Amino acid sequence: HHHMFANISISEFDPELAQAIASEDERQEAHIELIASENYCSPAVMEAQGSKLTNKYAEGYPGKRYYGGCEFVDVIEQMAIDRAKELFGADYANVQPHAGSQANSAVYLALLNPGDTVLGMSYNAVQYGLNAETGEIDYEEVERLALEHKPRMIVAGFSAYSRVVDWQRFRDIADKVGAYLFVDMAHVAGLVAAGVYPNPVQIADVTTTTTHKTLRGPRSGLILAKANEEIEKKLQSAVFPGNQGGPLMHAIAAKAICFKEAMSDDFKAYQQQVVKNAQAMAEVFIARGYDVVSGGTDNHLFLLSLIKQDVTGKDADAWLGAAHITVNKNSVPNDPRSPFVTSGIRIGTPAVTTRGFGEAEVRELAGWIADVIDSKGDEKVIADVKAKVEAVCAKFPVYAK
Repeated sequence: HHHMFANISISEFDPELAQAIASEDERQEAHIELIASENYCSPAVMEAQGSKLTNKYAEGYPGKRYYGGCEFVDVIEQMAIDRAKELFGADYANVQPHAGSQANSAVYLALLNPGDTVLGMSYNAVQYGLNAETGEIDYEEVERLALEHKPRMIVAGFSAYSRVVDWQRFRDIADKVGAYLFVDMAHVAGLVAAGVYPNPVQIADVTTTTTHKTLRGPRSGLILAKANEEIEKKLQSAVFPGNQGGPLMHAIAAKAICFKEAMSDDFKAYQQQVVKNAQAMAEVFIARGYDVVSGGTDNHLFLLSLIKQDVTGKDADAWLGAAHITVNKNSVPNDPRSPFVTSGIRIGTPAVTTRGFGEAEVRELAGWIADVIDSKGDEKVIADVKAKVEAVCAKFPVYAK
């Protein structure tokens, strides 16, 4: 004899782990998290990840699997695909990528060859960048580079860009040289899904995204594309068997949940407060004598510049983290400090907006941040900001007990 499965929780079986899980959750409850790529996903999303779908091995694609018995995981994968399509108005969707990496990689695997040329931002790679003049994209510097290098793929997609990416300008630049236009909207996808930000899905030939971050789903990857018989065939094969074995059906059910969520009016209202909270904070920092790259934001993040303050990005990271405010050091256009030191921080409001922070809460939070950095990380300043932070976090819990 050996035991059968009962209803044995992690607490009853593994108190060492259950204590560590609990410390993390309280740390998460008692910390303001302003890392632009971070969110808290719903109890329903977590329920799908916790489902018994982890027990199905479904090697392949729906209706054309390798092993049988996939009558209902076919419906679940197809539901996620169709919801993805309806959400972003795509004609193709692959919901099997385990992560954003596995989705981006499969785009390159399906569209490029040994030593092709790619034009992207900081295989034969060529860079393009931001006119520090504008703090925005130098579309003429992208223009001339494609004509001069004739890449087979221009890549558009950014992790610290606070303005609207001109997807259409990128399209005709990639049409003049015949390149592929591949867009990674991982950071703005939630904003795109609610309609608060222009949609590259119909423009580019292939668009990928994380399902977490602004999309507020599970940690996973997704691929979309405009209709294209030959391309759709490649993306299929590059995912599986090019990069992956079987999909994680429980994360695929979690994707379907989150896509349905992102279709809601409540989700549009959430993304609209996400934007107004970021705009609010940028106004406070400007009014407090700070610089914001490109002068403000149109989305959920911005870069706070620290040059005028003579503080490094690493230093400001640590001080704020010690006050239970969480950011990351980020380099600014033409940053005169090294990439491991930087002259800025990246601040995003998706997470604080999710636990119900409004404009009044984030304007104060920005004041507390400016209090810490101005003081050059003074201990008494950090002590007071920590206590203020821990109390507003208690007043705005993420998940309801």
